[PDB]
Amino acid sequence: LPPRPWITLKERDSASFTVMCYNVLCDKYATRQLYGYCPSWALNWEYRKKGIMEEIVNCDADIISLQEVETEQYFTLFLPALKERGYDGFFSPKSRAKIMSEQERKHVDGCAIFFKTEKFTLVQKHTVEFNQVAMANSDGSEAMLNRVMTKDNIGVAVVLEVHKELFKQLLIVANAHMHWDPEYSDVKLIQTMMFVSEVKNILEKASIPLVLCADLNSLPDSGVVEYLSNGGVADNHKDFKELRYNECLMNFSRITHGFQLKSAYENNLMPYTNYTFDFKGVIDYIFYSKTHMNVLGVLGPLDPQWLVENNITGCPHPHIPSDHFSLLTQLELHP
Ligand SMILES: Nc1ccn([C@@H]2O[C@H](COP(=O)(O)O)[C@@H](O)[C@H]2O)c(=O)n1
Repeated sequence: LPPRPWITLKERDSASFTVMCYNVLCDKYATRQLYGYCPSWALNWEYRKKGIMEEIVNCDADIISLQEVETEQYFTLFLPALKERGYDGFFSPKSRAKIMSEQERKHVDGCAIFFKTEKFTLVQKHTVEFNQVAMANSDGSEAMLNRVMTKDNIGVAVVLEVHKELFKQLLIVANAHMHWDPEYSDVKLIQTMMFVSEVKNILEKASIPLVLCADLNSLPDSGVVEYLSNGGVADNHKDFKELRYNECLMNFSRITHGFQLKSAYENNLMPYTNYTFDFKGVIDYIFYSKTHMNVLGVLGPLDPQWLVENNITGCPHPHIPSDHFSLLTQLELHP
């Protein structure tokens, strides 16, 4: 497996730091039924976690956003190992409000944000529960209650002090993992607007640059990517499927947001971020405040001719420990 190439897009000169975004594929979902093309010994977590930790250590990012972090693995694998690489972290599982056994609680996955303490100091941490926010804004929309409220997905966000020696400067890093089902573009879009409007509220109770990492489960042509990329979306966008023109959506505000985000990866520089037999596409993203930061570089994709040479039609694989590829970008923050 050849190393992935680092790409220089723009020359330095402010502070520069790297951000990784990575869905590690949790053990619960790494099954023969979903990934029958991958041998069971290569799906097993005691094997796969080595490649996952290797990928994270090699990327060596100043800030790390992970999805599908299982609760117990956060406390016994990721955080203890990354603490030795100079990180602290913030984790939150999905499904905190759901009743379940002690054993099941250990295996619920969530989102984690790690940051190197020599460069950042955590000032606030927050968990955004999409089901609670949907429920609180569901008046007059059966679809909000039936379709959006019933999905357990979350995002997390931290407010960080960017240390002066990298140049009281603050940055917000947000990390979310949206509902997956392709028949539910309305849920994905509403979850995205809910997350962005709740992050905006985090600002006020604290303008400030944003780095938004997420497994959006949304292709680049989607309503969520347009919403994140153009600062808003019409309320009658087709991804709402009806109720398009519903008034409850304006609570998250045409529905607009004041951020001015661009994607760190822009022109299918990676042709996909999720790579399985049945589905290949870009559904993972790193967005940043374009009026505050430049992109100085990104980590290019795994050489596709190698995947071709080795007849690899889906991941994970004995030498690729997730069905997602990591995203890694170096940003340059300007006061
Ligand atoms: N537009 C989209 C986005 C995701 N998906 C499905 O969701 C899967 C991704 O799941 P996760 O991102 O939650 O791991 C894909 O492999 C695919 O089966 C889809 O079928 N259509």
